[PDB]
Amino acid sequence: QKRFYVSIDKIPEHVINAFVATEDRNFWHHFGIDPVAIVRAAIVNYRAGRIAQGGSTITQQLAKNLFLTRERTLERKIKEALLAIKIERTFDKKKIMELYLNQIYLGSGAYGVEAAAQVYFGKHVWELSLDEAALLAALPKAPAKYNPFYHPERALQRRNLVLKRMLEEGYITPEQYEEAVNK
Amino acid sequence: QKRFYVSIDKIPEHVINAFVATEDRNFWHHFGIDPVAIVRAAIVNYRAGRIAQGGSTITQQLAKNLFLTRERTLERKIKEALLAIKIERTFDKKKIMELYLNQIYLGSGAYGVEAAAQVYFGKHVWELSLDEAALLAALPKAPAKYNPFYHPERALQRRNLVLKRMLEEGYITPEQYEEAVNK
Repeated sequence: QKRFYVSIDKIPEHVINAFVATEDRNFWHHFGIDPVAIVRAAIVNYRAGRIAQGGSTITQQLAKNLFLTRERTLERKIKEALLAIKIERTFDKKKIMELYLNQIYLGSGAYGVEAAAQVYFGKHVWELSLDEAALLAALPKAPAKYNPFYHPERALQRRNLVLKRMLEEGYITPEQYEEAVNK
Repeated sequence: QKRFYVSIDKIPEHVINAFVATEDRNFWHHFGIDPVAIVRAAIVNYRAGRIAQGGSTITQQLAKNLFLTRERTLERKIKEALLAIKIERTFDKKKIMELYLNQIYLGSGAYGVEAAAQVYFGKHVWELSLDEAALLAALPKAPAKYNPFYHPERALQRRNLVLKRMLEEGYITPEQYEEAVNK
């Protein structure tokens, strides 16, 4: 799971933005933990079926994956929160983004955006289109549930959802959006 | 402490080698933990005053520095060992080396080789000489004890010690060694 690595400079901005708008819209501004995100995850909590948003920042996700074992207790989330905060104090956002983007499991035995660009589109991460970038960003939350190889229904759906988030965040134009959702 | 970052490709091989020969001679071959190193640290333990070598790999050092708090308990060393092993499974050696080399505290408020190349020699890490590289590698174990700014005695000494390790590891030639130790 250390096959393809790619520096952040060789990663399309559509890809980075796709992941940010989908998983941590604030990423560039917080310190490893996102307060508002936890509260916004809490207000869209009981107001959407006592559960919805994630609250977890990209950094917490990176941390989460730095543990050998895979417990999911409370203190675990905390050890990840502390780790994420130290990580934030040690490396800059572009570096954290880079690491996260290269370690993130994206299903079908693919780790990192490069590996995924290959397994899913036979291309290099830097050859990806907006709609291709959007598809990858839709995987992190659940690679097996949204795997385009056997749940293309849910996959395509969550992909167009990523695209809407990007549009709302201003990462893409209405023109580009209409274009992508139809691919 | 996130000021100057420098990709590993812009880092002199004398620098990398200086750190490897001094802190983790096996770095490129182990899996995050170095068994032999712990045993060799143990045999040169009672045979040198019941204590000497370090046993800690570069990866354990990186891990050690990824904790917000700075405890030094037993389980702490273990959490670092597990972390180091997962890190090893996630990123390749050149990447780990890169991260470690950019986070490592080298005294005088300098973090990373770039920051140090400036604070200590007014140069960029890539402009360093063998004897300059050697000096930095001599800092990690104790920046205040070996700080060239006020312990130039101990500093110069441990610097020539790094140079000997490099020579023994074959990273430099006898010619280069004699040259450097006299700078």
